[PDB]
Amino acid sequence: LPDLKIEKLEEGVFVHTSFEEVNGWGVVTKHGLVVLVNTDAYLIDTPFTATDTEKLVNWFVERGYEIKGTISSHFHSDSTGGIEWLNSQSIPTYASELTNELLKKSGKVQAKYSFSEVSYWLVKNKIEVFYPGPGHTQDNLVVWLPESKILFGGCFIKPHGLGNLGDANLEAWPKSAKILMSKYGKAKLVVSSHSEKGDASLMKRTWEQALKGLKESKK
Ligand SMILES: C[C@@H](O)[C@@H](C(=O)O)[C@H]1CC(SCCNC=N)=C(C(=O)O)N1
Ligand SMILES: [Zn+2]
Ligand SMILES: [Zn+2]
Repeated sequence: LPDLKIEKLEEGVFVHTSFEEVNGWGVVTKHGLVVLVNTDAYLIDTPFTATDTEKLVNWFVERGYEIKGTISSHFHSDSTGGIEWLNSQSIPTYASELTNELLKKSGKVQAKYSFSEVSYWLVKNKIEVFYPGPGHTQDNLVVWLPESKILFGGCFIKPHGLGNLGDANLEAWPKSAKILMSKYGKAKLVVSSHSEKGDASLMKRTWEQALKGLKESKK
């Protein structure tokens, strides 16, 4: 499978794309972000593997950046697979307390730092972490970049098919989608884990898909 790809979105915002075969889903394409604050870099989700996480870190280190911190949007491996490697390099990893306990219960390595707040400033006025409510998972988070007006929706944004429902809360997802739409209507760009980037309407598409999946789940 190809190496991690890095693509600039605009000044200070990069998309990282990694590929992994996962048991019954075939090769998964996963998008995360790298956000620059001056000469500091922040990883928004880890790629699937230690190897891709190392390639990503080394790419920004070679371009003169310090990796100040990572945030995992939820406990699944497409958001957290790099945490063990980052910890071994003493790069600060962050997850919600709920995410870290879901990781523990799954026998996975935890982020070194956790937080319980619904709205958490990873970097004050630069990187906000928000819990809209359950959807894709009980713990899923989004990341908001107030300066660029970019929203990273992770595996919660699902405009054309909900994907893995194993850990999903179909009852809550529509309500959580409305909360997200209410908070981030002013997003100029929505980046998701597995879909094409788009405008704020991807939040409304997610609301519609969640309702459609909830109606389906009731034979
Ligand atoms: C591999 C694991 O992280 C998994 C998950 O988080 O549930 C991946 C694989 C999947 S299915 C791949 C994409 N299919 C439809 N969007 C999803 C997802 O549904 O968000 N994420
Ligand atoms: Zn997931
Ligand atoms: Zn996913």
